[PDB]
Amino acid sequence: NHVIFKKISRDKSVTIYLGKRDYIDHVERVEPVDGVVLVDPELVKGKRVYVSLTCAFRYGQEDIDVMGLSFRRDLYFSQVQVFPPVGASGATTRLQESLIKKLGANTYPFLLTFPDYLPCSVMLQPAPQDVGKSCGVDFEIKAFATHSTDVEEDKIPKKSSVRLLIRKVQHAPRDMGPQPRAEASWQFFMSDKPLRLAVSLSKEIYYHGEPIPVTVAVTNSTEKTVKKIKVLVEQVTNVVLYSSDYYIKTVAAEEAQEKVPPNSSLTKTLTLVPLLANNRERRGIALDGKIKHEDTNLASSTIIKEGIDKTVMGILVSYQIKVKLTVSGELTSSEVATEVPFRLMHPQPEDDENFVFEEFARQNLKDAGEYKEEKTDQEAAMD
Amino acid sequence: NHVIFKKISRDKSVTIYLGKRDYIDHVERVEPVDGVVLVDPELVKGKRVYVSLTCAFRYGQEDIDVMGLSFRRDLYFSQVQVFPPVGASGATTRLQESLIKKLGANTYPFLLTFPDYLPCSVMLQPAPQDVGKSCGVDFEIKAFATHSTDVEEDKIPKKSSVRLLIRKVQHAPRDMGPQPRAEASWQFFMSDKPLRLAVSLSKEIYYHGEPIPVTVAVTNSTEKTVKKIKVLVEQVTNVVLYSSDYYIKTVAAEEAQEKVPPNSSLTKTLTLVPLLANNRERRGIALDGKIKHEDTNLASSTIIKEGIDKTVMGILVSYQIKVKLTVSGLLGELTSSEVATEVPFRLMHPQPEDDENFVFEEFARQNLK
Amino acid sequence: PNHVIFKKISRDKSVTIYLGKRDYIDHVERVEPVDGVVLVDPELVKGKRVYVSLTCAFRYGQEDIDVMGLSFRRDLYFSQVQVFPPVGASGATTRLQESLIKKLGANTYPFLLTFPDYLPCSVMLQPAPQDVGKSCGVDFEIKAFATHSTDVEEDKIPKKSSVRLLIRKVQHAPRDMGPQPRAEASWQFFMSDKPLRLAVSLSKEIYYHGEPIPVTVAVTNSTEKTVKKIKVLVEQVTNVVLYSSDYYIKTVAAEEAQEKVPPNSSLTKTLTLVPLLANNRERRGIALDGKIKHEDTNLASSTIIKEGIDKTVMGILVSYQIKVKLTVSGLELTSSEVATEVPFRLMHPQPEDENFVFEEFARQNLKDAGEYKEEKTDQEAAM
Amino acid sequence: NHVIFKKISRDKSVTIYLGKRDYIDHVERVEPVDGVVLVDPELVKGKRVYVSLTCAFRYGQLSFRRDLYFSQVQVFPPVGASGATTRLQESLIKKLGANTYPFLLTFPDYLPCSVMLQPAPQDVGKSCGVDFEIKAFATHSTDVEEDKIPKKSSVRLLIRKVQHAPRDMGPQPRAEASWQFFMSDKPLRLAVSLSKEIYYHGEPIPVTVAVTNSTEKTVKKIKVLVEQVTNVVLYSSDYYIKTVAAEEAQEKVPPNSSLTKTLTLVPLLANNRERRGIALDGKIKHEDTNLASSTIIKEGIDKTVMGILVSYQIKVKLTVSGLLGELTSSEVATEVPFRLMHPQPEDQDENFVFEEFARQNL
Repeated sequence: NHVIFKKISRDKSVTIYLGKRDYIDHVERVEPVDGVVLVDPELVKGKRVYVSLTCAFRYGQEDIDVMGLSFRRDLYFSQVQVFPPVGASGATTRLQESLIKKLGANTYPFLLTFPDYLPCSVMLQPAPQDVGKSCGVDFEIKAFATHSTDVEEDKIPKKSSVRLLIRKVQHAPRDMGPQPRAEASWQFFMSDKPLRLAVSLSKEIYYHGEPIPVTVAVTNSTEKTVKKIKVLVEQVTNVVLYSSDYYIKTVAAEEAQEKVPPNSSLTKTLTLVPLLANNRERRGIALDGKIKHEDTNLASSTIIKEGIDKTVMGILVSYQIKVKLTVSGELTSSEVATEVPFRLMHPQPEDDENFVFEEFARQNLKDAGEYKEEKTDQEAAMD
Repeated sequence: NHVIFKKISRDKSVTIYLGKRDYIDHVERVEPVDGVVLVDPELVKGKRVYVSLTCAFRYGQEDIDVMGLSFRRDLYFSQVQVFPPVGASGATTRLQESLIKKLGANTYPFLLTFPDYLPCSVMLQPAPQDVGKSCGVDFEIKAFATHSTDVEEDKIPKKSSVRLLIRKVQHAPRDMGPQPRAEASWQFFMSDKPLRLAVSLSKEIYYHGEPIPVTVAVTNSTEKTVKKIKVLVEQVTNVVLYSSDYYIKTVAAEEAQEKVPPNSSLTKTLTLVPLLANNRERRGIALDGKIKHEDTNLASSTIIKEGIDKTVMGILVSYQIKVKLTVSGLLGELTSSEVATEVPFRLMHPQPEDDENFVFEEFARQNLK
Repeated sequence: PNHVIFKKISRDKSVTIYLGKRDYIDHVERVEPVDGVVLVDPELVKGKRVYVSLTCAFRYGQEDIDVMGLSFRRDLYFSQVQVFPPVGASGATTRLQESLIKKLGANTYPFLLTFPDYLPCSVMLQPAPQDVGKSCGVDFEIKAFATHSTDVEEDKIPKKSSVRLLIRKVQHAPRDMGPQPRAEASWQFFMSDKPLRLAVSLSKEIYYHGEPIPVTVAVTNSTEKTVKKIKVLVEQVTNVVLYSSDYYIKTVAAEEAQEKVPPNSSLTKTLTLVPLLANNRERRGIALDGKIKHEDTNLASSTIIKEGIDKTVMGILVSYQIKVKLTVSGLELTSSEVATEVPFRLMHPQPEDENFVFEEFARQNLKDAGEYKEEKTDQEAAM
Repeated sequence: NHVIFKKISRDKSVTIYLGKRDYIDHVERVEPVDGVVLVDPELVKGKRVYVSLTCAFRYGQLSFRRDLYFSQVQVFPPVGASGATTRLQESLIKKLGANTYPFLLTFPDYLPCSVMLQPAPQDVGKSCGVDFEIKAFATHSTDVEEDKIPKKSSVRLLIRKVQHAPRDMGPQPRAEASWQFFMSDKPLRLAVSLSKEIYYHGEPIPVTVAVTNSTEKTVKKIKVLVEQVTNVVLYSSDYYIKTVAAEEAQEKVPPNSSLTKTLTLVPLLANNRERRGIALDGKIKHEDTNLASSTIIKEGIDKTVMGILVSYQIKVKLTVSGLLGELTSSEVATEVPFRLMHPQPEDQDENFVFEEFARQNL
């Protein structure tokens, strides 16, 4: 059976049906949003129904007696008319054809395509120790009814509308070349004797939930002892619209038992799996969704297209392996550190249906840690 | 002259006298309810007379005491005995002492205090297009007689009782929050330029009937014209017991005559006065009383005390200034959203200040005309 | 008739530097090179090398009491020639060098350091109390210094054997510009659907420091409202574009008429403004071409970005605009203010198309500079 | 036993006794000078004996003197009660007998602490200092036209006013610096922290250094100095910056790597063979002489009446491969201020041992 996600307008006049909550960006192209709108023909007499796709970067959170301060930048806007029908969305998909057969004669198709110049779903709420405000890139599918005179007077009533926050999720391209090992080495001279650190990953692209085998090779020709080896996956977040906020957070860690004594060498392989489920604390890190939602993951690596200014991605997300070595003194000791970049995203994608309808409303997590509840949807009693 | 509000029981046995219909909550403290009960000593022979103060949230019906009411939650209950006389039977307040002198020997004082954890008078009856039901927080002063039977069942006849629906009205505290200020900017799709809106209010607390000067600064760096600047006072109502009803309603609105052309800025002050008398439709909005009553106003902002669960307020009322900008060729072309920002403020009654001659009057509130 | 030559001696008297000017002209097409000489005491430079460097650097940050120390430096250009022993590093001579060598004798060696085309001009500011942002600037340092055999190897080039001059790179207009359009704009402010028309026009686009700017203002009032007040300002806009995105906008000239434009009437008025540092006691919070304490210091010229140069390597962007504010009567205990900008450029005039007097390279202090934070004392102390 | 410092006038008529050579300034207040004067009653018949406290700045071998404070009390003939203020005075009067008179001279809050320097050969600038003189002297009159102050009837002690720490200290010193070298896309980042804002003379200073080298160049050397900065602010604007401690890390920082390291420095006069050209709290020849403590300027007091400003800073210098001569002619360095002073102070008839005031030579 195919799970179809539905949401009804407060006034029951407009219901939107979608095939998925999450649309795949696989670099080469992005999955379009094909769905249908069921109208109550009594409540849309003399009305037009449209569906818009909006991608917007936003910045700012409501604080108690702190100056209200928000920024919004629309990165994409598109709109088709769905009722009365005029085939604005062009030729149909199989999904639309089947949904129209299953739902009956008041069901009209819409298709909204994504262009190639957009980021994927990225948002964060700051942790207490972070300066910077809540920011994110939202993707809104909105079905709404207008009257003759309603667009003229900036009154498109909220009770006749229904908005879905879909995710644009980063998957790896269906064709990519075979994978170079991601490796580097450093020589740290200490009294002109080298401490050599090599760090090697099996490959450059890992999938969310995939173990990352980090091989660490310490050749210690110095008089000093490596007392401690820490290996982290760090997420680096650069906000590149409105405010140049910087976050760097550990999303996986192993701190080895190993010492490397003078005039000796040690090779060690640690497996790390960078996962949002690794910390109770879901604030201060780039997510692909809300802290409170169960289906929310770490944000994928930003993929900037040739000729696209990085600033229109809104939030840059990158991942790195950090290796920190604690080297003995005496009476106090030094730490050297190095990074190896890698990219984290979802796997390569794949190549008359029976339908089960379900609320487009993501399940909450039992335990999300501390978060700030955002502004409640203002689609309440407004007349 | 001091106006004293009286109501007599159907059976004439019990009369309650109150100094006011409305008791002041000024955050720091709440005015107690000091009054007296006049008994007919013939009709209360062998009887006990009490006065109760009840605060209750109700949902589904207009009063707390209605047949098959969907939901009642008691927020506070207190009761004192007035007859037979308790101890000294002496007055606590000057008002009681004077009323007892004016009314004679069958007059007994009562004092019922309010605690600090209660909401103020809030109720709404829905408008036709609203889905939720009537709900409210009522404050009942009830004087009633009990008597014994031979079968060991005490009786509280309705004919020996008298109930007054008093208001608990929110007056301002000693202090207020910082000057409310909001800054919002939008970059439209295919624009390189921001539309900037700054909003400030003169202060954080306004009084019912007080003009709110909303100062608006539009910096329009875009190619587009701001065709309209609308300033609203929105009342936000959250029912937080029984049913999660949500109302946002315009209780005042002003449309600037000025447009803001491309590559220009406009600073302007619009004055709004959120008032129940402004709104033909008195349903679908949080009031401090019944629609039919003349003395009824907009509900004051809820003030939640530290450590008190918001749910025992029953109905949360807040106010905000909404400034909405209509931008030429935007809606339908480059967005399907509003261009708007909100600034919270609080609306309540003024701060309070720091042998009398009596005129008696039926407690019943005057109807509107 | 005399040429004034600027000299400075090293603390140890081993090296003296002579320059033709304190200020070198950027006229967009080309930049005046720095031609001077170094007089050495041949006793004190026995077995030594003497070099002269030209450094252009953007710097950010000021010394604050109990506030975390936080500095950024970016070198935008570095060049160095050897001046002693002579090797003709600076190439063939100028007339000035030849004459100075004749006047000063046999221990006098020439240097020539050229400027490239991709640099900003002298721009710096110290913030005013109400400004957030720290001290920042673009400095041009000419430094003559002596090294021993082993001195560059060990990062010890002794300060007592060195001498640094902070020269200015001053923006002049180019010699042969095409004829100039008027800088003009007009706005229609609808008020109850009746137009208030404001036209603002300058005689040309480029004005010289000290040149009167004739601002013509034309108010056509077809509204029911009265223009109560007209303010005309020259505003300096400063954008820091390295390290921190600081923003300054300051009035550097102003005329406010009380004289009114009633309903159904129109008024043209021509005001002269002269944007000058001399207009305010307060020299902080504005882009200068030099230190607050120095008398020869002026307002910074308009930044001139060359095609294909990233604006960020200019360090501090300085622009000028005419601001017109109209106070328009309302319905009322207050009225509305509309404001508009017309950009123009401010720089020094086009350039023109010996007997020597020596003088300390040390700019004269101003009698009254207002409040400033004195910078860290020059580092020419007993080391 | 309590060591009491004494000095007798040439003519043996006046002996001054002090509890200490060094009086504590702990910012909140300054220890008063409580002592006694023993007179030979035969040699002071018809005479008056006074004790003065003088603070003066001097410059030259005298090129310039500026008096910063003067106070004087009468000790003989006895003033009023003639009773002790302090337990020390009361006990000294009991131990020394009936010709012993107490004096108390207070310090105000607006004075510097003991600071002086003699220049090194490489320095221009002359000897200068702030001296504190306790002087007991006799006046007398053989003739109505004048009183006379014979030098043979006087005795002067050069006391130190030593800076001890207050109740509080500033926030943890931290500096961050970054450099983009000409033609490098990539920053060299240096973070420096100290454990705290006030260190005591002889106390190890742990300087934590974090070098983030995102450049293609190697940091070949990390040098950490304690620099003493001296500004003479009366008569002549002499400026001294001198290294009073230095430590060179063994570690290089290669391209595209970071190193966090703590170097421990102890700024001490005993580190420097050369004791000239640096602000001391006393004479070079004296054993008890230390580095001058940080000047502490009080709100509302003009820094010029401190005479000599002394400050301390940590300098961290990074030597970068293929830089000096090729891409810069400048040093790569940052500074972190801190304050250096003596520890916070603490809060049956005592047993006394008398000793010549004169400080022991090295």
